Amino acid sequence: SDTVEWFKQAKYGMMIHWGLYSLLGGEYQGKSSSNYAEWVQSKLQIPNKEYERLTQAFNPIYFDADAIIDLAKRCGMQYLVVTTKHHDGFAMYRSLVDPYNVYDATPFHRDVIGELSLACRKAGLRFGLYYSQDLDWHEPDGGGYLSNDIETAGTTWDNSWDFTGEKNYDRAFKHKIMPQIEEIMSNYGEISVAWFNVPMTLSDEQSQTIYDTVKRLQPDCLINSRLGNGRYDYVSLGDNEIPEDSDASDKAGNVDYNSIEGFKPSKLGLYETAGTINDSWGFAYHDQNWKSPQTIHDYKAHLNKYGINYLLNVGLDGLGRVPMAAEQALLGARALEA
Amino acid sequence: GLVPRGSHMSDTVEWFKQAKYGMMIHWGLYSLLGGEYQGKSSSNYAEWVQSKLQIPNKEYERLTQAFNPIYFDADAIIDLAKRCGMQYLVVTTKHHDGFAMYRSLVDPYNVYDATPFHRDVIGELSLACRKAGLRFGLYYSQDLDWHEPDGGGYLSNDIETAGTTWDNSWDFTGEKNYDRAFKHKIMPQIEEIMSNYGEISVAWFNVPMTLSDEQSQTIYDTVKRLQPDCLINSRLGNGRYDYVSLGDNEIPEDSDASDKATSVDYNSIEGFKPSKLGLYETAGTINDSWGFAYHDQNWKSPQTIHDYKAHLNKYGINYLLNVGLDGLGRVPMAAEQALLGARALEA
Amino acid sequence: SDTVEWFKQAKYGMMIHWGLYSLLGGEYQGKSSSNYAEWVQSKLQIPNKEYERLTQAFNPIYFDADAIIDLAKRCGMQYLVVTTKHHDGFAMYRSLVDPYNVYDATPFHRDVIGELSLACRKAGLRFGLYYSQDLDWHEPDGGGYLSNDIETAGTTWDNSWDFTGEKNYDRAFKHKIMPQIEEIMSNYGEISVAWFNVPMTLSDEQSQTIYDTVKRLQPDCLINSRLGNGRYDYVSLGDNEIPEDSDASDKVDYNSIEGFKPSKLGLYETAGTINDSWGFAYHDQNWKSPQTIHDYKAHLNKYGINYLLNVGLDGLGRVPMAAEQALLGARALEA
Amino acid sequence: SDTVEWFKQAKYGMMIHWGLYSLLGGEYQGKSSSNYAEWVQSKLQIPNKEYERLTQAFNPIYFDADAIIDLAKRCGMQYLVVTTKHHDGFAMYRSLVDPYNVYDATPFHRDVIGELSLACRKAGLRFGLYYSQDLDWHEPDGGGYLSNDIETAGTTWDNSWDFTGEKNYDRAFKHKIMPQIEEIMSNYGEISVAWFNVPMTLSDEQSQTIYDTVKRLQPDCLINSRLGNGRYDYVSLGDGLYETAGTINDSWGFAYHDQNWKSPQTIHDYKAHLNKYGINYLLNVGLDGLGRVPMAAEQALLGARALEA
Amino acid sequence: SDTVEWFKQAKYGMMIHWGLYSLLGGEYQGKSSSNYAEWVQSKLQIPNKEYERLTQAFNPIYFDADAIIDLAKRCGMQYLVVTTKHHDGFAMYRSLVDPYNVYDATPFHRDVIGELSLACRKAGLRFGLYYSQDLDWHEPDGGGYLSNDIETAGTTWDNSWDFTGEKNYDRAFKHKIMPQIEEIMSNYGEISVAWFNVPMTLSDEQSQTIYDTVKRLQPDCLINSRLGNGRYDYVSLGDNEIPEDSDASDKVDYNSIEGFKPSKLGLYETAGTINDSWGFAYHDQNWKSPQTIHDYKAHLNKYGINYLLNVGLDGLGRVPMAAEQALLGARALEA
Amino acid sequence: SDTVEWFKQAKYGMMIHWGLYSLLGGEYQGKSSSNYAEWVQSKLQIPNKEYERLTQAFNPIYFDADAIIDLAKRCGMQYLVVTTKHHDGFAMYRSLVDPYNVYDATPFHRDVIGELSLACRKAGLRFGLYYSQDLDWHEPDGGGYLSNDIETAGTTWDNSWDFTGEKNYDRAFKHKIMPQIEEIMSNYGEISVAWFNVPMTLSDEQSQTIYDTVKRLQPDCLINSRLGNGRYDYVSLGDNEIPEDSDASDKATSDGNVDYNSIEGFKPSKLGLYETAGTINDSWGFAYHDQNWKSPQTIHDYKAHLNKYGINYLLNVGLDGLGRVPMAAEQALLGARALEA
Ligand SMILES: [Mg+2]
Repeated sequence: SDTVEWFKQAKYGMMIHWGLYSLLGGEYQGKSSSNYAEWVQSKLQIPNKEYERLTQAFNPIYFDADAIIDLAKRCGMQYLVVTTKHHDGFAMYRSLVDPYNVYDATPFHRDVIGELSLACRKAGLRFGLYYSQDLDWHEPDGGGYLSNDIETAGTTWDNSWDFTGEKNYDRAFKHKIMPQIEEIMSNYGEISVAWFNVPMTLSDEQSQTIYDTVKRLQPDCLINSRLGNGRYDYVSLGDNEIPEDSDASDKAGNVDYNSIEGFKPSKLGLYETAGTINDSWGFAYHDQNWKSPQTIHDYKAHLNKYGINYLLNVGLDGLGRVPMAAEQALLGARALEA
Repeated sequence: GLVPRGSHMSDTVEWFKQAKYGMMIHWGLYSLLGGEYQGKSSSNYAEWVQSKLQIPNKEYERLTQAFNPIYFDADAIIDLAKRCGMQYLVVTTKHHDGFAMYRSLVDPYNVYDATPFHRDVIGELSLACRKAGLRFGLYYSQDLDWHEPDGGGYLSNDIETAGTTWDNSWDFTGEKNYDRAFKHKIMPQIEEIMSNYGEISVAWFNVPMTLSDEQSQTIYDTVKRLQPDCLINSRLGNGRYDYVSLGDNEIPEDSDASDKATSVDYNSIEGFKPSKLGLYETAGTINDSWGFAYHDQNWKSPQTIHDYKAHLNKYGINYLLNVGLDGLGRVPMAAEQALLGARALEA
Repeated sequence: SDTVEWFKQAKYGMMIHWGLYSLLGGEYQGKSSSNYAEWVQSKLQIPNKEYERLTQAFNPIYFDADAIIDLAKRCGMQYLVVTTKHHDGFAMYRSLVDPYNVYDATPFHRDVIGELSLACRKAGLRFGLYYSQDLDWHEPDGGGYLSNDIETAGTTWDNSWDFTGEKNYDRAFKHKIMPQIEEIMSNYGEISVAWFNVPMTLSDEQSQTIYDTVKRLQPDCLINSRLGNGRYDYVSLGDNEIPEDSDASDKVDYNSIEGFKPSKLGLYETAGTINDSWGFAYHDQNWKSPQTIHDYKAHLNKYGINYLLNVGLDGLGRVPMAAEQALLGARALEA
Repeated sequence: SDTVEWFKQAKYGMMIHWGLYSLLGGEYQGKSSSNYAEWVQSKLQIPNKEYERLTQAFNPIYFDADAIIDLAKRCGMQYLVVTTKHHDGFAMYRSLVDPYNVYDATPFHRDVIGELSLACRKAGLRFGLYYSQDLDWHEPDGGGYLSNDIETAGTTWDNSWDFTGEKNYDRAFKHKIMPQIEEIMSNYGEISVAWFNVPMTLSDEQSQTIYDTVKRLQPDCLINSRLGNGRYDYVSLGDGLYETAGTINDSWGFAYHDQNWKSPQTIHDYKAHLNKYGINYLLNVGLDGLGRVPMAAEQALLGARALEA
Repeated sequence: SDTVEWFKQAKYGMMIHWGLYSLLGGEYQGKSSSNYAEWVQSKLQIPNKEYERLTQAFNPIYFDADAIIDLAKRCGMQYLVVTTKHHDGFAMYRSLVDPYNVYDATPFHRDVIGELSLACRKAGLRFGLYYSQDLDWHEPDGGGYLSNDIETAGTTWDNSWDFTGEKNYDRAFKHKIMPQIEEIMSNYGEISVAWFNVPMTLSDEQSQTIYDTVKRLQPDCLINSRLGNGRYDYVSLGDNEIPEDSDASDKVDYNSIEGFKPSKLGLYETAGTINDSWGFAYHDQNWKSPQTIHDYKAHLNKYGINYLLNVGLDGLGRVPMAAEQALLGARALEA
Repeated sequence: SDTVEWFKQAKYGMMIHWGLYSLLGGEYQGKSSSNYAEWVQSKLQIPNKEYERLTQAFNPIYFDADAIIDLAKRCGMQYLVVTTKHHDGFAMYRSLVDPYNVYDATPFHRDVIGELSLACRKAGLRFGLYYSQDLDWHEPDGGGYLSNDIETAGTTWDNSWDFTGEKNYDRAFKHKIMPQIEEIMSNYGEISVAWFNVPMTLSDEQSQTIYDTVKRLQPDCLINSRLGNGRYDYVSLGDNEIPEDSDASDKATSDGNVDYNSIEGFKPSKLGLYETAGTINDSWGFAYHDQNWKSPQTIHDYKAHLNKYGINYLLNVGLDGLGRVPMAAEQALLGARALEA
């Protein structure tokens, strides 16, 4: 495969997390998110009716897809993966299936995914899509409701505060998850990476259905291991997981295909660690724990030396900007390369 | 204590002498930028960003369309002040960028007319203060106005600032005459704010870089005409004041605080000046900025706030402690917690 | 079927009529509707161009799905059936097929059906959907143009004033009716009741096509007899029809809307109004008393007939005070 | 005075009550107004924060000033008196003094008083203005706070729920009442009638200041006996120049549940009785939330006209 | 076919070009083109990001579909063919597939094609649709990038200023072109004429796919020769092509847009403009006289060729006065 | 006066006509304006209720004050005079007195006069304001109702179709005219020229009141003769009036009394100041169907002829509905500039 040989040498990509959570920036009504500001709805059990009010404050006058792609290109990043829909269920593209999206529901009235697709194509960057296929806090049958024995970066995995009755993920899978995956894999050109997440609920068959649908629409798209249940083309390591040299040299009993930490089998020999510059995925006002240029440089070098890609995230602010400290960290790391 | 119903029975002078502690609010379009613009930093003063980065008015004005602070709640801000034992609240009606935070008939560059928010922030804070029994004060940039070709500061650019120049020297590069801005915008807006928001206890002017003694006097007399009990700070300039504002964050050492010595540049903003009435105030910040600044997390501790307040008050100096609201109209969590923490150290 | 045994014992449901007609409230340009305010467009032959202007006045700041469902629940009602689209053709949900709907066309910019679905699910009420499958005054090929020998609550059954040429219901059936039924039966979760109406035009095959489509998307949904042509799971009696003992003890024009019809499953329902209109009507204060509501309910239920009692929400999205008081009063008469 | 001789023979006028209260139509949160729907904010102590939400629902697509005036004219009404601002304090004209008004605060974004002024002038009806000078539930210092020993069509005369501190009408008088009276008596052409309330709170001096201001701006405007200043042009009789104001049903504001409309014959007979004694009949219409004359009101008026020949 | 015999005797139709280009009227930011105003994005290489801003200025308060159709009818025109989407890629109908359209993207918030469809039906005019199936300057994979039959020479017509990389029309064909053709052939009633254009990229198979899809959805729709590759029911001559007697009496590059081509059914049409532009152009006052229009029509018709005469509406939705007067004047020259 | 010596040598200025009429562009319901497209409301007796609909179509995304001033400057024009309010009564600035204005009533929501003032100041062009003090078709008491024996570029001078009863200009003078003049002479910096028009109704006292008000607010502002009644600082000739050599030499059209409220010919000028305002085509407002653009040579020669007699040439641009200078207008202006050394 051309995509396979490409991904093996791609080395470095930019990830983007952006959504309504970015406006809150890790604070709400005088209380804090966890280190993951994008989990704030769960952490503080924000009712959908309240969280939806953020739509009216979403008018990011500084968002400029071409400028973001240009920054990625100047840093030597070869692909960009963006949140089409995170756990809160809010789509960052024009979804016919669900009007809870950036185009229909906000004054911004623009398809963010559309703009980033176009910018990537112009600049010659490959384009990837993140989608929360399991969790959806906007849906009564969103995933996570069987997993609450496992601690989260919020409270529960699912929206357990608005929705307290019988739940069946199958219904959300059929009505929202699969239709939206069809939208994003149809409407934005060639997709090189599909980034799924936290497969807490979906069955082997549901993972397979997604896998097959993605490949039908996007034959060369690489799917990451967090689609769950062994249905994937490359392995995502844990959040910010920089494996020890020894373990990265082995890339290594039973594997839990739905765990998100550590190595898993990879027939194609493809691996990626997604990481953050500070400690959040979403923008977080009070997290100034930005990794230094030296740290970023060394993480990238270590991953790449062992055949692992580094997908480094930017959490855009409420105005659509790369935080200055994020940009300076990225450019600083780039300056340390020959 | 002989006043009309609805007024404070304590005379403003005796009140201010014992007031000890007030809240200041800085809020405007600069709060959206939060100390950054196009990948570049403000100075420590995020509200100075327009000058620091010479942002053209045509660009800066675009911020109006992003100003929809759905979490602004005047009653909640007043409640925080009151529970912390603050006895007054002083709010930016218009800062150096020239953008009004009230419904100005004189100038549509304001929060009511120019933003989707379409609400009179000063009006809401006035009403909240009245309901809670807090005295209400108004900050107004009478000299600098970066939205006005004749805004002040154009004679002062030999002196370093928290931006670049004192004036807007990038959009406006020709002949300038502050007198025109004084007549057309400054005096009319002062008349608005001193007329339309009830009883005003404090008038907080700033950086008197340009206005003449006569212009200072004209302001002083107009404020007193509209608001006979309003106390005016020393940064109106030229000796026209009722109380002395110390420097920004100026906590004088015991010896200086005791002596308050002057035997004076009336247009300087540092150090003591004469006060016939014996009234003094230090305005300070919880972090290092007046406006909200995303990258300034240097929040003073509860203990520091408590100690600063106690030190100032022991020497008869009031502490006016600022909150820079964010773009959504919120008190930053660390600021709220610092204030509540300081309150917990009293009893 | 679980839905069958449920419906047999459900006894009592709330119906909702709400639309652009609710703003007019039974008056337009100084003239009155009939007793049916929701028929005003036909009664007064309001041109579509004029009627559509109502969209801009539709901003019901007091609409609260949770509060409506809570009132139903407090009254012992076990299900709620709501107008997704009445005869005027205006959809009260986000229809991709047709932008003449509450989400796309009004400042309210909210999916009313979506909000009611969510509220019903949270409170454990079963949810039903009303759809005018035959009449559509917004469509040149809307039904009713073969039926004008039969008296109406307006003028004609069809829009005969904007559309005066050749008509063919098959075109509207294909392009609007079936696609919208697919939307409402796909996008709002489990649907327990489908309430069709006034089958003045559609063929046996068209009734069957709807029936099959509803069952495909909603296997447990019970369909009422006004789908027409014998394609149904339960019998709807006439509007406000409280049957006399002889007929009710015993329980055929399949497209008539009055009287009994065969019911293989033994399921029956009378839909009624608290006043005399389905839609909100400013000048109709003829509210049935608590005792009348109580007695109608008891009478219907003793024959195994469900009582589906309608509320016509006002232009602000409110239950009229007199309607709320009637319902709560009736509930107070149960021991 | 030309206005004096005119008013003596005018016989019949239309009054209009219209405001945010008209949207509620005598109900709020499942509770009733009294017979006076326009008093609902007081009756049910609706907080200003909640009541103000009505602004967003105010888009009366059927409001047509020319059509209202044409109805008045066809019935032989010679003047129209309209609510510029009722007790709730919401102005139905573009007020520079206060943005709580129909132009600035609603999607309708139109000056209702302006449109009615123009319509009256085109049709040759004299134009009159009603203004609540004492009560103002939108103002902390609105009047009524000395009068709560007297029962009302609501609860208290003042807003006693949002505003619970010291009250001094002098402040509202200076900042809102006098400035708004100056607006309405300046910006809408010749005003023939000024309709104020019976003063619960104003001083003699304040009533006099209003009288003098009106006459200064509108030298031919008639002031009636309600104003309380002790100088007036005509006597406002119960709710040689005289006028009785009345309603067609029992509410001033539109009230969905009041269908107690007076018959054509009643209106005809009442008007004839008043006119035989040299009393003008000022008959109110309460427009609905869409800006319409209720059908039964229109039918009553035209019916009464048909009984004259 | 009924449409075949109808088209043979129809003789005279109205064409409408209307879009964002109509606002610019051949001028843009200190530049101008006297070529076809609807081509201004290409002729002045206006970036999509700039051109899109025109959406916010599009509020044609004078647009009145009934009035346009009534003008056509009074002139004896028997059909109306309107731009659903021209080369700039902006749809003049509510497209689910692409929000770059007059309903979703402009304050006008109205379906222009929908309104014209309804107006035509009421007046008894047949309705036709123009769609740019090949060029689409809003799409990176829009057609035009393969120089048609002449090597290089500047003879590409894609958007080559915004989109400079490798291109594959098949992607746009699948994702935008075919879905939109399905929309317009599904959602606007009976379509009598399909007017395609400049087939310089699509394959014979792609032409066939369009042809078959149009016929599936609209069995009576006649397709013009500019669909390309021989897939058509009638021959479109060149723009404004008034053939000489010799050529007209006699009547092959299937993808050329000039001259005669074989016509099994004997159906032919020349589309022409009243001035020299299809879209409205501020500076083009070169209006043909009544006499010229009359004589062109007679010349075309005497050879069995229909005359499809275009109106370019202005930015307010109006027929330019000189255009209306030319058309009515030509009508006055008929008995 | 500095302004007097300045105006005498200024020679050449730009005028701007822009308003709701620019959207119609001289056509309405299939009917034509006269040569003056800005008079279309009167020509076709458009009811105010209908004309007001134009506000919702006014969103001129290509308006750029700096670019308009830059064109003026490139052509050697030394001042710019813009319509704050023409006969239709629609204000092109934020008027507190009247919400029928470009800021309050249109999606554009921008103060056109404010933007032009700022652009003029940055570029060092003097700034002038046009205001229709007499006619106002939006006001029942607008002027013109005594003058309908005299033909116009529409029908009547006044709005005689919406307003058919008794009229008294005094009311409009007090409530709209004087307050708006106060606004525009207060809120837009130093004003060098005040351009009034068609003084069909106002009295000598009313002309004087305006004159005094303008001078109070703008001491150095030069007021043109169309204020009426002899109350002026310089003489405006007729529309597009290029006087014959003999008359231009004498600065006189006849030997006796002048009519101070006529708009044609010379009048006395104590300060020796004169100006002809003219058009590039035949309309003041933008006109879709008027392509009768004067040639570069004509513009050059008109300017030279006027200037040789100490008469200024104030040449108008009628912006289109998008806020643009028509290309043919720009090309005529730059063409004329090219013919100067
Ligand atoms: Mg009274």
